[PDB]
Amino acid sequence: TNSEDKLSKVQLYEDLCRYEDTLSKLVESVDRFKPNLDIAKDLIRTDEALFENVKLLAEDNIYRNLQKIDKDSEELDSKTRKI
Amino acid sequence: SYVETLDSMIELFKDYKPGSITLENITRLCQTLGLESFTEELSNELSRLSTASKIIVIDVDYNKKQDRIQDVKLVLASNFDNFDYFNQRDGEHEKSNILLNSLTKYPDLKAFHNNLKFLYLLDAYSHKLDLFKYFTELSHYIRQCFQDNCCDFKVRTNLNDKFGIYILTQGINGKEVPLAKIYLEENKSDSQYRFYEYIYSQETKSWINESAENFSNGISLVMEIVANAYTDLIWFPEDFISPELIIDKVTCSSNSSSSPPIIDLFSNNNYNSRIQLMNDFTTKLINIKKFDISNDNLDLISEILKWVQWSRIVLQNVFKLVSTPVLQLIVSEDHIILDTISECNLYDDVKCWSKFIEKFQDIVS
Amino acid sequence: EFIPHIFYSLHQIRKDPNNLSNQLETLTGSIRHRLKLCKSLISENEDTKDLLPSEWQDIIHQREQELQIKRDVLDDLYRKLQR
Repeated sequence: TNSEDKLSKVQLYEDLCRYEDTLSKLVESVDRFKPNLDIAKDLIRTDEALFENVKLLAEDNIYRNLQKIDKDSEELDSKTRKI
Repeated sequence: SYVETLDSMIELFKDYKPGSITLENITRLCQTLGLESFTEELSNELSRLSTASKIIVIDVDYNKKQDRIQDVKLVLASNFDNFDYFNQRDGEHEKSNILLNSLTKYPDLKAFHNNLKFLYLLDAYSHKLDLFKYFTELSHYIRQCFQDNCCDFKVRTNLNDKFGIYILTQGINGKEVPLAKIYLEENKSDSQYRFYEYIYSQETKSWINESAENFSNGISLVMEIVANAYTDLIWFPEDFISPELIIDKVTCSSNSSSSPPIIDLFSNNNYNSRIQLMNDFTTKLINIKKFDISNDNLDLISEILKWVQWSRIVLQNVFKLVSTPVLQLIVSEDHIILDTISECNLYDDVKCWSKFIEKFQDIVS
Repeated sequence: EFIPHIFYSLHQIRKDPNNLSNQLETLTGSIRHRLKLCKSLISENEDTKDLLPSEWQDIIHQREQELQIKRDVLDDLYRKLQR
């Protein structure tokens, strides 16, 4: 149950959320064959924000290195424990 | 109003997301302007995209291995082959091609689209008026008109990878600063507007229409003021130029109280305590960005530029110095008087304006 | 992949609105398809949604403090056992 709470905590989740909302507005506009510029510009800037957050996620690897050094920590602890 | 709104939305979408520089996006852009386009394989490594219209042919060489544009060539089907599509840089032996630069130096197609829209305008509206010839020669006629009128302005073609006739002044550091850009624009207001060829005659020292039979319809010669940008905006007396010649009036839309900073400076008591400011303007100040200088209005270029230069050197500096926290300072449309100490007018030389500002700064500091 | 397809379809929308309503409707349906698969792919994977900032610093601090206390106790053991 806490998983979804953690997922909602990171910004890019909200980013995909309002990106979906903006495309929903755009499709509603084109359904009414009345394309509103503000919806499209909101869509493009939200997409750009998505893409910058896509870069920001990548520099990931730090957590992975922390994970391997954590495994090193507990394996050293177990070794010294059996010692 | 639906078509005008749709065209305005299409222009907005074209400007807001110009697309990435790819062969497919360049082809789609050319097709969106009604240009005929074909792709040829010159080699296993090189493809050419050739695009054509009535007069213009543009070859774009694409390196398939590098994912990059290698070359761009413009060819005219006019009897005039001398159209300058290179940037005018003083002291570089390599004339840098505007079209190639717009596809290699920029992150997007916006620079290329603007330059292509300009070439397409000349193509569509050239017939017996050849606008490629006339626009090239016009830069020489304006340069001569300034020499004959003793105007200290430099004329360059094609500045910063953009088509246009650029009018430059010497700035305080001897650096050239653009004052205005002259170019052709579609006349949205009157498709029947006759645009004639005007030549500057060395003999008469005037603009002359040699061939009243040589006209194009639905085009205007536009003078755009290049703001270095609210304090860097140029303001004109409302009666300085006929309202029919004003293409773009910056309407301060009715929800932000930006008077000219000049008029707010007649209303706001936050002055240098040494100066009593007196307003002697008879007219309202309006912000004008674009002028129609077509036909008989080519004489106005020198008057508009003198005002723009006087406004930058005198008015804007007087305002900057008065606005930084008793002598009477009278400010009018064409003259400024500091009590009995110093005066300058719009018809004085630039050297008189500089001396007035130096003396004014020494008193206000 | 949905990102480049979204980009491209976005651009032929903004380049050619003068296409007949058939193309506009079909292309908008295509974008709705791509974002539908986008939201699905977001949905099944918890790890990405977690990916989708001081905690990393706190983990680094705890790792370095446990490392230094391990080094100190090992130095003490080395000093004591050599007798």
